[PDB]
Order: sequence, then C-alpha cells, then structure tokens
Amino acid sequence: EDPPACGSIVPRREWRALASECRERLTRPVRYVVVSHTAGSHCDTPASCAQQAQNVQSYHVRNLGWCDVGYNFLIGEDGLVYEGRGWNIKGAHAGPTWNPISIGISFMGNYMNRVPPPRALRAAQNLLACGVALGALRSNYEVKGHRDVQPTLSPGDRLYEIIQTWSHYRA
Amino acid sequence: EDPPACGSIVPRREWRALASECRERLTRPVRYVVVSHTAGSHCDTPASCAQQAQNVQSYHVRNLGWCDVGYNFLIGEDGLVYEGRGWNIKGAHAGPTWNPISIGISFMGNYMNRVPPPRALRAAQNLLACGVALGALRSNYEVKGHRDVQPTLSPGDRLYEIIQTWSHYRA
Amino acid sequence: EDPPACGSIVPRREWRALASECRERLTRPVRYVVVSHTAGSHCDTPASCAQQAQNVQSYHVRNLGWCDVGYNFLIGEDGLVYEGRGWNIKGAHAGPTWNPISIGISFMGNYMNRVPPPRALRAAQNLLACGVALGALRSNYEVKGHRDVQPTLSPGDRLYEIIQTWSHYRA
Amino acid sequence: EDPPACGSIVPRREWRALASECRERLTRPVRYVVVSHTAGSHCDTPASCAQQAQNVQSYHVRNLGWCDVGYNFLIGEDGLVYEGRGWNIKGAHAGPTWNPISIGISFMGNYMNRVPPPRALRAAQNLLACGVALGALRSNYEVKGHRDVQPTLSPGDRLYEIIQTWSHYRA
Ligand SMILES: CCCCCCCCCCC[C@@H](O)CC(=O)N[C@H]1[C@@H](OP(=O)(O)O)O[C@H](CO)[C@@H](O)[C@@H]1OC(=O)C[C@H](O)CCCCCCCCCCC
Ligand SMILES: CCCCCCCCCCCCCCCCCC(=O)O
Repeated sequence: EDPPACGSIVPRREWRALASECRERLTRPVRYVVVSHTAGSHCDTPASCAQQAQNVQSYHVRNLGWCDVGYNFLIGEDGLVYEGRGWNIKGAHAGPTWNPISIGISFMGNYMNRVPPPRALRAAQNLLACGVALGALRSNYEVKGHRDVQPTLSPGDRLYEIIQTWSHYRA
Repeated sequence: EDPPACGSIVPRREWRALASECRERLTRPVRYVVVSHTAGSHCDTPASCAQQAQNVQSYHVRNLGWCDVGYNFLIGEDGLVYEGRGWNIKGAHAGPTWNPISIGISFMGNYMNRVPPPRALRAAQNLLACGVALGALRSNYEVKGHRDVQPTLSPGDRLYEIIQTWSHYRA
Repeated sequence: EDPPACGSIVPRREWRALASECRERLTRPVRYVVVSHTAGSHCDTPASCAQQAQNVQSYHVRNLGWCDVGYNFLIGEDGLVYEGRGWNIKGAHAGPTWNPISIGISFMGNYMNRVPPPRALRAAQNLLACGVALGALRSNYEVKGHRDVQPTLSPGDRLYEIIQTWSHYRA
Repeated sequence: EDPPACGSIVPRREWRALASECRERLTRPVRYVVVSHTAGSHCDTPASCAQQAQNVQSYHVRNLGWCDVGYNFLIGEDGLVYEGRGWNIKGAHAGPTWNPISIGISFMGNYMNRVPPPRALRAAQNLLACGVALGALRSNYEVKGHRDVQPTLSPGDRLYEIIQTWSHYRA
C-alpha cells in the first residue's frame, strides 16, 4: 500500500524503476507544464512501453549520471501514464530556468512526422486534472511546448501543433 | 461551479462500436456497481482489445437481440476502460431486479484460471472514481460481485476473489 | 402452518415512506431482536407518528445517504407499528456483527426519563408474536438492548430497564 | 532525526488500559476524523479522567467482547488527550464504512447541554495538528461529527455546534 490512484498512473515498480536518488522537492502548487518527446523509440503495447520506459531512465541514469529518469511523468502510444519523478521532486527535463517551476511530461517516441493516438493525448490531459486535484498544479496553469522554453525540436512538429490547441496551452 | 473531471475511457467510436438503440435511463445517482467477466477471448494490445470490445458487443446485439453491448463499461488487458452503454443508460448485465438500479462493469476474457492484470483493477477502480466525481454514482456506492446478485460463478473465480477487498464492497 | 396470523403493522405506503433502495436479506427465522430508540420526539397519533416515521427516514436516507431507514420496525406511542425494512431485509441499526442476524425494532421517542406508554409496549410485544407466528423469528428469540451490543444509551434508562424484564431478554 | 514534533498524550500504560487485542490496521495518511462523545459523565482531573478512560474501555471490552476501546483517542475536560487505539489501528466508533478510513476521537462527557472547556477543545486541535505533523492524518483531512455519519445525537448539540466552526470541518 502506497498509491490507491490517481489517473491510473503506473507506479515505479510495474515498469521496473530503479530507485530515484533525487532530493530536490518541487514547490507544489506548480504553475507550468512542459510537454516534450523522448525522441526515443516508440511503443504500442504495455510490454513495449515498460521496456522502453525503463530504457530511458537507464540512459539518464547509467550514462548521464542523473539521480533519476529526467521527466516528471512519461506517456506511451500504448496509452497509459508512466510515473517518473512525480509531482513532488524537481525533474531534469527543461534546463535550469524551468525544471524547478514546471512539471514535465514526455510522450514516448519521435513526433516530427507522426502524431500519437487519442488515448495518449487523453491520458495526458487527465494527468492534468488529477494533479490539479492533488494541488501539484494550479487550477489555472499554463502549458508550454518544450521548444518554447528551450531550443530544441522537442516535442516534434506534429505533437506541437496539437498541444497548441489545448485550452491550458500558452506560448 | 465546482467539479472538473474525470476519466481515460476508449469511447464508442474509438473501438469502432455499433450505435446503441437503447433508450431506458438510470436515475442518477446509482448506488450499486456489479462486477463481471465476458467469458470470452482476452486481449493485451489496445488493438485487440478494441476487437474484443467489439465481439462482445456483436454477440450481445446480433445474437441476443440486445440494443447494445450489455455492460455500462468494459475493461481490456491493455489496462484501459472501454465505454459501452455508459453512465446514463440501463445495462443488460445482471437481470431485471439489478439492471435498473446499478452500473455493471465487466472484465474481458474468462477468469476462472487467470487473476486479471494489476493495471486493470486500477483502471476499473479509477473508473468508479469518475462516477462519483461526475455524480453518476453515490459517493457511497456499493460494489457487488455478479455472483452476489445472480446465481453465477461470474466474474470468474480468480477475479471475484479479488474484489472482496475494496473499500466499498457490501454483500 | 396453514391458517395465519398477525398483522398490526402500519405499512410503508400508509405512512408514505420513500422507496426503499435496499437489497440485503436476512436469513429467516431470525434469532435475535435488538431494541433501540430514535432519541427524538415521541408521538401520540397516527398522523404525528406518520411524520415522525417520515423524519427518521429522511435523516437516514437524505442526510446519511442510506438505502432506507435503519430499523425493521419502528414503534410509535400512538400504539401502532411502522413497517421499516420489515422482516426480510437487513436493518442498519447495530453494526455488521448483528445486523445480519437480528431485526431491529426501535421506539420513536426519547426514553431516558420517560416510560413509553403501555400501548407502545403492547404494540411491541404484539409485533414479536406476529414475527414468530410467521417464522420470521425463532420461537425462542433473544431480545437485546441497543447498549448491550453497541456503545450508546439507546434505548434509554427507563426503557432499557423494562426490556430487561422481558421473557425473551438475554444478558 | 531530531525534529519536534507532536505529543502531549497520556499513554495506555499510564491510564492503566487493559492490553489491546486488536489486529486490524489503518492506512496512513488517514483523511477523516469523526467527533464523538462518550455521552457519559465528564472528568476534569488527570486522576478521574484516567478513571473514565478505563470505565469506557471496560464497557467496550468486558461488556462487548471488543478487542480494544472503541476510540482512537479520548479527550477529558482535564485538558489532556488519552491514547486509545491510536493512529495506526482501525477503531470502532463509526460503522464499517467510516471505521477503516477514519480517526474517531471521543470527548469524555455528554455535550447535549454542556459545552466542553477551552482546554478540552485545545487539546483536540493540538491532537489533530499532531496527527498531521506525523503523517497519520492528511494535511487536508476532513473532520465530520458522529451525527454526520451515523444515526445518533452524538456528539452533543452544543459541541456539534462548535466543531462545525472548525476549519477542517466538512458536512
Ligand atoms: C463499530 C460500531 C460503531 C458504534 C457506534 C454506535 C452508533 C450506532 C447507531 C446505529 C447503528 C448503525 O450505525 C449500525 C450499522 O448498521 N452500520 C453500518 C452497516 O451495518 P451492516 O450490518 O454491515 O449492513 O450498514 C450500512 C450499509 O447499509 C453501513 O453503511 C452502516 O454505517 C456506515 O459506516 C456507512 C456510512 O455511514 C454511510 C454514509 C457515508 C458515505 C458518504 C456520505 C456522508 C457525507 C460525507 C461526504 C463523503
Ligand atoms: C473520493 C474517493 C476516495 C478515494 C477514491 C478515488 C479513486 C482513485 C482516483 C484518484 C483521483 C482522485 C484522488 C483520490 C485520492 C486517492 C489517492 C491519493 O489521495 O493519493
């Protein structure tokens, strides 16, 4: 017994998460969400999306020396939310101006020339309220595309377009 | 001016469903939630879970003459909640004493010999979070096993064995 | 058992109860009878007692969100009995240990410093005979005060006192 | 280690409690607190209140076969808090729906006509604050009175009135 919710977020264990070593808390109620893409391989079943999830925490951790997988949360084309660092700690996903005062969610794959399936987007907007319900995120929050806060092609052109049409999106 | 949610549900159009013809509604808010299985094939891709969702609906409609898939909400082994008749329409899931006063949710496949995947209980349990949040269910909704209200083994031995734990189970 | 029997209860429809939404059944014959009080106002007329019956249900179903008023029967001081959940359905009046195995009759008044009138008693003793006559209660049924199975002053010092003299009373 | 944090509760041994036999746990952090009153005599000295604590346990354990005194904590009008089942152990003060998910504090007395003193009221707040600094209560915990969740006059008009003015109060 540790989680009885929330937007049916996969807890660290089901995807084989090596224990975070991160120790900088984020300051709930955060004001920003940054959307990004892993520019990684994509996955469409919960068995490709767990393996691919534990693939990026390991690059971040085996190779980059990081305390934990960079993104606050992760999202696959299979269509569920993967717990990363969470609401509480600070992520490493948008450089030093934003990392502290935002939450980062990353879609799992490259989105320059493909978009993700609706469930993927549905899984995200959900984490959204179930995270405002928690008070991690302000009622009135601003959403930003990775490339809006850092010079990168993240989250891909096709995934970018979509998030521009989100009500909480704000350049 | 207070509620804003709730859930990640594969909508009818998304599983390529046939249109309902059903017109009887339930008085909101519903107090019971009866659980069940399909005793059909199971699926672990979203892809073949939109298929099973469909076959289940097909049987129910084309063979039993029904006005829809009989269940308010279904569940796939891809760890997703599949919409059927939804929160407002009456189901054909548990006979004429219980159908009019409850919401019936049914897992897909046959569950005498497989306890179902863990995400699923999260997905389903989270779906009940919605009903409440929407005022589809009573905050104090009561969860019944199918076997509790019909003379049945269903939702499957393994699985039943599970639901007895929930925080809202009276029998 | 061919020609019976009893009948002194005022039916729901007659005191204009709201629809009971309960579905949990007692196994009959029922061994134990639990005597409680409403801890509110007494009534002395069918009219008053029809309302008083009304309020209690309102408190149980309106406020507390229940399926029906708790008791199986309520005794008014106007000398008549009020069909609560009756003989075949689980009361909610003495906790999960006793509700499956008892009917709960509860006097509608406050009996800490008042004796309920002889008619109310007559009514109550008379109601039990009825239950026996029907196989609703075991012929050797055990009566118990509310305070005896639960922490409360129900059914009152002056009343508790009386039912401790009842032929069917048990420590 | 070394931060604070909480106490000023009279422990079990001190008020000479019978050794508890209760197995069943609670899951922290608990969200709900239900305010009850013992509906008995009040005590205003460490001497008598320790007396009370025991009478009440006796009632529940020697007279009802309960594994432990029903409450998690009691408050005396001596201004002290009496350790009951505590933060970690499911108590028996409000039915099988509130018991597993809440914390039942009982004021030792009867506040239908009487009001509690300042130091009783302060002890209780302090005790909830305590619960929070320890992660036994949820920082945004809800307080409910005993007549909000079960049919009863507990915890006394004048005191019900007061707890409704509490910041954590929720009808
Ligand atoms: C450990 C014993 C406590 C001792 C206290 C003494 C006071 C007793 C007064 C009358 C007794 C009555 O409470 C006993 C009872 O029958 N309780 C619950 C239950 O018994 P079952 O035998 O298991 O069917 O049957 C009911 C099911 O029909 C069940 O629900 C009842 O009590 C509950 O705990 C349920 C809650 O009270 C339901 C209301 C809360 C749900 C949310 C709405 C409230 C508003 C708050 C916002 C969320
Ligand atoms: C209101 C019912 C109480 C818990 C049932 C909610 C079902 C799980 C869905 C979670 C979304 C809303 C948050 C619920 C709180 C439980 C989880 C938590 O607080 O960490």
